[PDB]
Amino acid sequence: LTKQIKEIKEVIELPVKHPELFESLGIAQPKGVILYGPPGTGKTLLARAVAHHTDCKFIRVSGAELVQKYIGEGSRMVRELFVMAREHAPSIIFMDEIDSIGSTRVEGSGGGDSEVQRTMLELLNQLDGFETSKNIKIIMATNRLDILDPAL
Amino acid sequence: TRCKLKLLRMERIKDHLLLEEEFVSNSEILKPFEKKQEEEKKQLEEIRGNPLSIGTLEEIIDDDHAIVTSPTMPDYYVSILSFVDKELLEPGCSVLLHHKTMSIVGVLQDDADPMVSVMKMDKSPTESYSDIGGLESQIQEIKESVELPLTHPELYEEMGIKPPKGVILYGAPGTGKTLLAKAVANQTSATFLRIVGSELIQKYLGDGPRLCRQIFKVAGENAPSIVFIDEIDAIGTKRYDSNSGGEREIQRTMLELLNQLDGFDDRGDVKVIMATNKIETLDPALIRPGRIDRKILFENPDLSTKKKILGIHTSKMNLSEDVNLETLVTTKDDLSGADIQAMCTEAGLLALRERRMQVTAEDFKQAKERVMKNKVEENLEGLYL
Amino acid sequence: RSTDEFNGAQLKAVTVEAGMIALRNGQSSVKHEDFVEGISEVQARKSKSVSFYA
Amino acid sequence: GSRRYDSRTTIFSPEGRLYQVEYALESISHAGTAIGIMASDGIVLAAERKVTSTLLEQDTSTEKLYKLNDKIAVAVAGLTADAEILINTARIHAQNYLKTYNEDIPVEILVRRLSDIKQGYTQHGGLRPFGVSFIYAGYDDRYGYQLYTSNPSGNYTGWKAISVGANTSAAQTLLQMDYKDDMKVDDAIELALKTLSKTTDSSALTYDRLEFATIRKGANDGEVYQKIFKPQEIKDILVKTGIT
Amino acid sequence: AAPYAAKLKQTENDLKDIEARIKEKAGVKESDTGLAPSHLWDIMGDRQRLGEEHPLQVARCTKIIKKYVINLKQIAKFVVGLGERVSPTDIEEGMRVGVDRSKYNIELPLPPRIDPSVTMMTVEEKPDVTYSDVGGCKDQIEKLREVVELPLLSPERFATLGIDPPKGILLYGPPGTGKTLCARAVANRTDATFIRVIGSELVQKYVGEGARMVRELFEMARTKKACIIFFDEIDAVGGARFDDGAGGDNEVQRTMLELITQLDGFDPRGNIKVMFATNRPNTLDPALLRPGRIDRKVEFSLPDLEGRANIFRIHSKSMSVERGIRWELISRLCPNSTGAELRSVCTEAGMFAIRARRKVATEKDFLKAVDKVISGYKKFSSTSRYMQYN
Amino acid sequence: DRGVSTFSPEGRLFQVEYSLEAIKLGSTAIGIATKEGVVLGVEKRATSPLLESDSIEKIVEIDRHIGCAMSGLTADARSMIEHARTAAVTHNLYYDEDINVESLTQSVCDLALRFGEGASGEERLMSRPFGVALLIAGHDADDGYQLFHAEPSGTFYRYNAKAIGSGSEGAQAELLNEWHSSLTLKEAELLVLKILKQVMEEKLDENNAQLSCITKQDGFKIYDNEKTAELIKELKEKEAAE
Amino acid sequence: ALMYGPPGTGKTLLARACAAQTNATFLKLAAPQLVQMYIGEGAKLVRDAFALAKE
Amino acid sequence: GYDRALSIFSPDGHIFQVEYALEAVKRGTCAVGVKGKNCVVLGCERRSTLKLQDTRITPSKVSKIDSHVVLSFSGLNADSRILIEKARVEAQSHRLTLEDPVTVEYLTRYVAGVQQRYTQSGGVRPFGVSTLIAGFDPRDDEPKLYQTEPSGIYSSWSAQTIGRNSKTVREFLEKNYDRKEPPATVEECVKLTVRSLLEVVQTGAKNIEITVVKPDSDIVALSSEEINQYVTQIEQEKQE
Amino acid sequence: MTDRYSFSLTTFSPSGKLGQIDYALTAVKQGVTSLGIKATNGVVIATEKKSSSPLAMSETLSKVSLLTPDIGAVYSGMGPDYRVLVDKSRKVAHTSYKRIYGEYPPTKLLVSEVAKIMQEATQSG
Ligand SMILES: Nc1ncnc2c1ncn2[C@@H]1O[C@H](COP(=O)(O)OP(=O)(O)OP(=O)(O)O)[C@@H](O)[C@H]1O
Ligand SMILES: Nc1ncnc2c1ncn2[C@@H]1O[C@H](COP(=O)(O)OP(=O)(O)OP(=O)(O)O)[C@@H](O)[C@H]1O
Ligand SMILES: Nc1ncnc2c1ncn2[C@@H]1O[C@H](COP(=O)(O)OP(=O)(O)OP(=O)(O)O)[C@@H](O)[C@H]1O
Ligand SMILES: Nc1ncnc2c1ncn2[C@@H]1O[C@H](COP(=O)(O)OP(=O)(O)O)[C@@H](O)[C@H]1O
Ligand SMILES: [Mg+2]
Ligand SMILES: [Mg+2]
Ligand SMILES: [Mg+2]
Ligand SMILES: [Mg+2]
Repeated sequence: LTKQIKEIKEVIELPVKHPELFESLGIAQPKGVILYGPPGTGKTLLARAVAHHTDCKFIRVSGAELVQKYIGEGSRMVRELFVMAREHAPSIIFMDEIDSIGSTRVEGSGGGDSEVQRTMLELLNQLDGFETSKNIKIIMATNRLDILDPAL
Repeated sequence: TRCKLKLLRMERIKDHLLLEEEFVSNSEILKPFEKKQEEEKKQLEEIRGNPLSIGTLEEIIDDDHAIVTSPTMPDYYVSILSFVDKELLEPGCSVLLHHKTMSIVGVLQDDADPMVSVMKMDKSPTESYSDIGGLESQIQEIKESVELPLTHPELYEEMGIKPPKGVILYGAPGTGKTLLAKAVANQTSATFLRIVGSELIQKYLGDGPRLCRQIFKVAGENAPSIVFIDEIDAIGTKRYDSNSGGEREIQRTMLELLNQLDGFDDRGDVKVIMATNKIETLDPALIRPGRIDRKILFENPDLSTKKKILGIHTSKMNLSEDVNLETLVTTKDDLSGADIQAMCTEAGLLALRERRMQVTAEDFKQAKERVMKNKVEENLEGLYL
Repeated sequence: RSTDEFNGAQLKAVTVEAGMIALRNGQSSVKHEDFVEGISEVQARKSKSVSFYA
Repeated sequence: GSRRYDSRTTIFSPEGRLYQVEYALESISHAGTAIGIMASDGIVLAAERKVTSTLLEQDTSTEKLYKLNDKIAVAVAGLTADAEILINTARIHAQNYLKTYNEDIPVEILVRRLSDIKQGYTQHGGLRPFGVSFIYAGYDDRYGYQLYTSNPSGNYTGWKAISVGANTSAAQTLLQMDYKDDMKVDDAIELALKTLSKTTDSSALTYDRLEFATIRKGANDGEVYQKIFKPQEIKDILVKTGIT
Repeated sequence: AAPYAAKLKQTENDLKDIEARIKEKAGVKESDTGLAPSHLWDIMGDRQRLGEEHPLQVARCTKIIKKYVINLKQIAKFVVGLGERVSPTDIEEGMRVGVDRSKYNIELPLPPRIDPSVTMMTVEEKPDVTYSDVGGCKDQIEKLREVVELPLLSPERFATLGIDPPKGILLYGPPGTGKTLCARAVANRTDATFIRVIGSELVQKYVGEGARMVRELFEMARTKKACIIFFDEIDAVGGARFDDGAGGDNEVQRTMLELITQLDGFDPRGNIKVMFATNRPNTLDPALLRPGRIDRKVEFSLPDLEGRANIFRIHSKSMSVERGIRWELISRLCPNSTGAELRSVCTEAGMFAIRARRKVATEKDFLKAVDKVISGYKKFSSTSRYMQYN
Repeated sequence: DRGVSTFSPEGRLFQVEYSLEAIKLGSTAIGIATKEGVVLGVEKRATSPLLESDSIEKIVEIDRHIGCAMSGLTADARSMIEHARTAAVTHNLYYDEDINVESLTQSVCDLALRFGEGASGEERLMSRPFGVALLIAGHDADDGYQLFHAEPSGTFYRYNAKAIGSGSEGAQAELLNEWHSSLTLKEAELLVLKILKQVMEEKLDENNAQLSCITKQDGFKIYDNEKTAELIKELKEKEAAE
Repeated sequence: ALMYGPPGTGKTLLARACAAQTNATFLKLAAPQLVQMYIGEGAKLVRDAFALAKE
Repeated sequence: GYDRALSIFSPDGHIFQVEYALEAVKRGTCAVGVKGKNCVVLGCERRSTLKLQDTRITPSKVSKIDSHVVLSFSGLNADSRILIEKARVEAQSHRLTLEDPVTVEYLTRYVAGVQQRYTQSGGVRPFGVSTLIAGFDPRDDEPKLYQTEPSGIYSSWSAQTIGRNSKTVREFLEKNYDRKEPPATVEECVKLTVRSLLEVVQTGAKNIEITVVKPDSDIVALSSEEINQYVTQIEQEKQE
Repeated sequence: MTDRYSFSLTTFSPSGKLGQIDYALTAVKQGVTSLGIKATNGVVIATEKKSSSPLAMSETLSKVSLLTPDIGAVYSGMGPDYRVLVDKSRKVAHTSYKRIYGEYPPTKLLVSEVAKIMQEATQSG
């Protein structure tokens, strides 16, 4: 899949290694980049390959509380995930919001998985000098980007 | 260029000299200190020794006793003795006990928390007012109630009456509400707390009410303060099951939001700033004017305001004589300011794909076609109903 | 007679409510005119709204 | 009681939109693609089936092309069952005008009345809107060749080209480049296969996934001819533009 | 450009190099409370600190056996005995006592229950809202003075009649009239202990967690004489009697039933006056609004057109105003307006005096100001719906 | 959704409570009935200086001795004016005689009752509403000048004077002081304007006010816009003597 | 024996007066106490309100 | 069969569906009306701009009802077809029974009549259409302009605008059309109606359609050339 | 008595397609199998017979029927909706081709008559 490999090496690796290229042009640094498509196409396996050359810590976040033990839930964890990923920059936070858990939660609220990604997004867009120097990328993934809450 | 470097060298001749002078006078120049500082440090240290066992104060008795509870568990009825002030003793506080006979040898303990980390902000935004310029008079109502009674105590004593309180930001999206707030907290340089309204709903039940009573005790302490509740609309839909949301969780958040901002509590200075895009779901006990004074109404700007708005974003980009800045504005017919900002991020994304490093008249008229296709592909009306 | 569908807790709420009316005047004895007038002060009634069509 | 069970198709949203109607505009874009092209010298009406199986008797079927009367043919996009109702109701209305004026129905009229029917389902009576859109291709003395399209809302507009069904945006930009106002009938044929051979979701464009029909004024003595081509003449012009 | 690029690389290295060396040195540099009198305390406190006066491992009695049985809070049970000279009346059931650190023996009994501490931070210390602050001279403000203030200041007059004095009072109405503005006023003037509760503070996930709280708060108010227990915002934990059959209304209805069985009580309440500030009497429970516990109930009204002409005297006399502002004139122009909105015309004429550059707020800045706040804060009815009945 | 059918367990048809709000939203309408000439005056509430003042109609002729002023949505009223016009003329074919004023109110009130479910073939040609009031004013031999107040309830009372609309509360309290039994036509006409001035949003002018009476000889007659401008001018002289 | 009905009928008031007057040992219990937040402390409170009562 | 009540009263004294009606109008196209002293002018902007889209056979948004009445409509365009239909019907049944063409007053009531009467029956949603009605009274010279609501209310106006961005052009008209002095001639009025549209159309002459009705059944449309000419004129003057 | 399903029971999904049409096929997929092969000079149609017991003799029930003497028909899916559908078909074939052209309908035309029934069983409430 040769057309996909270049598209993400352009907008993820290049405003980190060479902030001079994107600063002359004027383009405000990329925020969210949505990875979509049918399951099994390698949505996650592509960001894994980008996290190895750039030397990102690939932190797959998921809604899993097995790893969390310090706060014990990720509903209110925002600052702590940033402060571990800012120490250990560069980083790719691979936010897989599921949003295919049926129409009980996904159509009743916009799911519980997007709730955690919208709190993330508003605080990481401005926090310290990291807002046009983010070393913690906001990589989102979903089944179809249409299914996500409209305000995302 | 030179302006910046003269001042930066001026503060690195201050920092260097002060550190050498202040290190030498703690390790060589001792005369107002000397004997009297060597006796006081020697008396307090010998008298309490070490290790010192940290405890937590459940309650005081005024005859100089306390009931402290170790965090391990075994309770103790300790004595208040020597080298202690009772001004800081009070519930919740951290005291030092002597590990044999536990007497409160003093209080100096305050141990930061990861629950007071998420609330408090470290930020200092890299934009200040007049990068929001346009909708000019909408930041000149938030400056009359946030900035102005701190800066001039004179004018609000001269007219008398109580000063304003708060504001609500609501209106069309793409009207800048989020950066408007990020600008009134950078100007004043008051202690800016910041919480999204979606963290107030958690899977845990009745944990809502404990979290926002916490938020306001931190805020009262650091006062004067500005609290951003960004997106208090979000409390209207976000829910994980029907009892972690529903009437139950939504009433718990109201009740809480009602006590913090006006109650018997007799709150100190918390200014509140809310970002929102739902006015017709809020408590009718807040848009009661006289909690919240002037509310701010925002709409899509008009064609001459959008000339001031496109001039802030286009100095960033490379500049040419070819560029037709005035004709992107004209054609747009009351279109928001979040699109104007999605068009100049799209001009350098087409520019990089070519590997041509000039932004000219051609790159901006191409980037407007991509911005008008996503919002127009999502308009599936086609033949107008 | 002058009460009906008063439960015993409203009626303790009538005899006390009468002897306030006696403390407002200043009287030291609560007469039979105040127990009648305390009945209208505690009925679990203040009428929802004067009728507009009934 | 029964009000709970009531869908309220009829009601307006807080957008003021008919949410029901928007859904219906969907069910068209699932169905196979049909393209309208106006030329000065004829009208090429061209649509590629949605069906595809290897057991389809292509010779026997029409399903995308119906004649209304001898001057007016429609191409169908949506559910075929729904369509079939409308298409008979059209045919009767055409004839009703012929008995009363001995003068074939002008193309504007016929379209306007179909459009009125559709609208009525979404005014009142809690019916579900038809899932259908037509391309109208028709000829009279008044205006010449005329093209129209009507959508399930009951609102019609004229055109110099248009596409309905899947990949509507894709089709529309290919035509924007290529159509010049002067084309003959034979060049118009060649632009129709060209626009259908890119958009097709199936890999090959085959003579048995296509339906082609013409309306030409090159029939002498000042008369118009329709003709729906056989599946064996569409095969001969598939090799003509080199698709095989 | 190039001459200045070599100066942007120094600005980056240099601002952080400085920054680390300065914060470690500064430290708290050995600042510990005590100061100048604690040196005379060092003579007294060194002979007592070595005594075993402390520690006394705090325990708690589980059974007086006519000797005494304590249960440590570590779980390990011991039989102890009298101290140096303690009376046998001190040792009571469920009381904490301190026992000798080594061989366990009661030295000094200690007051009861270590659950009070979430109930001592709810008590406020004389509010500053005074008693003339409240609008009008209504007869409704004197009813607050006839249920709470008057029978505790003089129990001589309610002893001659013979009546049980009314102990309850409910404050209810539309917002903006001050239900909490007159319950602060009465806490300043009566000089009786005021105990504010938030009724939505009780809720937790662990059921009957608000049962513990409600018990201990009720005892803490029983001990002090003359108190007032002001429950605000009891629409949560004070809902209708219902039974969904499927939800989690089962946690909610626990805290209400425990609120019911103490109010009436086995052992009646002992000089406790009851205030309820509710938004609505409409969802409130049928066992709380049933009249022996409410006694006399005064709904605080929307001020009339004379009640706003009165109120308008509190806010316009404190501003600097030219002489001759008839308080009737601005009260007419205004439609039917609370007193929380009639306070905001002063504040909007005060912010318009600053714009116009005036040292005086006049009768011109109040006529404009009315027009702006009546339009503005009238439009859009919050939700503009509500209902949820049928 | 509430039914039209359902009861509120207080005993009330939710819909009637909501109708009686719609009156109050609409524009002010005063009526003062005296023993010498009923005066009806309403506030037009011209919403832009572009819109022509006199196209707007809220004083409406039912016949040539029953005039009528309406408050609320003027649309709802279009149906109920027409029904009232027919019925009064029907009676004049059928008994060659003026319809009683009281009787006409009843027939309006009857149509008002209608808003029903529309069960079987039964004709209830409305399903909803009639959120408007009338000040039905008239003169007949049986009782002198009368004035009647219709509701959307299907409920009407006679009234010596009644205000309705936005400023109804204020106008009501001035009416209980000022109303009397000795008023003349000329004093009542000036008094209506004075109570209408207080609750008018805008300054009292004839480009947002319309006056009318019904007097025994004339019948119905709406006043000239020239006459009204003169009665405005005379109010301020008497007031500026004081 | 159970006592139920409308409020105000002195249910709680009578029961107390007649259970202390007849010198039958009257234990005071309120059901909201048997609800607990510990796991298995409510089952230990019922058996202990019973064990006292058998003696 | 279907008669389920859709005029559920709002407890706040409104009707949910009649608000929504007003909303759907705002979505759709714009159209402006101005009355001189001897002409009326109906201009409307056309989003029928789209290369390869006819305008000969596509129907314009200004419709002919009668010889001397003309209608323009904003809001749902499927719906417009009805109110045309009914009004045409009317126009003939008036000649038939009373003689004489429709008074412009009358036809206004009658269109207004139809829209009210869809809020009464349960089986039907309100028409989300507002209209401009214009014409000249039989054998007279009296300009008239009327506009109706999907409430059913109606009023004459000196000039009005309905559809999208009506606030811009109303605010423009307050300053630039005096209420005591109409534009004198037919060309001076037309120059004034163009100038009003060219605020929200963002130039172009191909977009906008301008029809004028004068007294004595003069229904005429201005063709592309004329439009361009006027636009250009306004260009030189404005520039200068 | 009073029908109060006057409104339609079928409506479009907020994702597009009618919900009940889609369901109705899944019910056809459960059914008995049957097949059809068109040959040059005849057609063959054939189905199996699924009973409850060997007590149920399935000879009496016919799953293959005649519409007209020349057009037969076979089905899968709901047994009872076949019983009536064939009746409706025979009856309206006769009232639209037996009176008005004598002869039994051509085979295309009869298919289309059946198709009108179906569409319409979805339009009416
Ligand atoms: N009136 C304006 N003046 C100057 N800049 C503006 C204006 N409006 C929008 N912008 C720019 O657009 C950017 C995107 O805006 P932001 O994300 O803060 O908008 P928003 O209205 O807060 O969006 P939302 O509707 O999602 O709450 C801003 O950060 C700001 O620079
Ligand atoms: N009667 C009054 N007289 C003077 N001022 C009043 C009165 N009522 C309210 N206010 C003013 O309005 C402010 C806010 O009102 P308050 O918060 O007491 O409303 P509330 O009655 O407690 O409503 P809720 O509890 O439902 O939100 C007060 O601090 C006071 O300045
Ligand atoms: N039958 C009665 N005779 C005399 N007094 C009564 C009677 N019923 C109630 N009362 C008075 O009402 C008071 C309150 O009654 P109490 O609260 O004990 O009754 P209850 O049925 O338990 O009501 P609830 O528990 O719902 O509050 C009693 O203390 C008593 O003074
Ligand atoms: N492009 C690919 N190259 C090699 N393996 C792939 C590719 N795409 C998917 N896979 C394989 O398919 C499986 C699914 O990959 P994953 O990235 O986890 O899926 P999803 O999109 O559902 O998150 C893996 O075992 C992976 O190795
Ligand atoms: Mg994955
Ligand atoms: Mg924002
Ligand atoms: Mg309060
Ligand atoms: Mg009891």
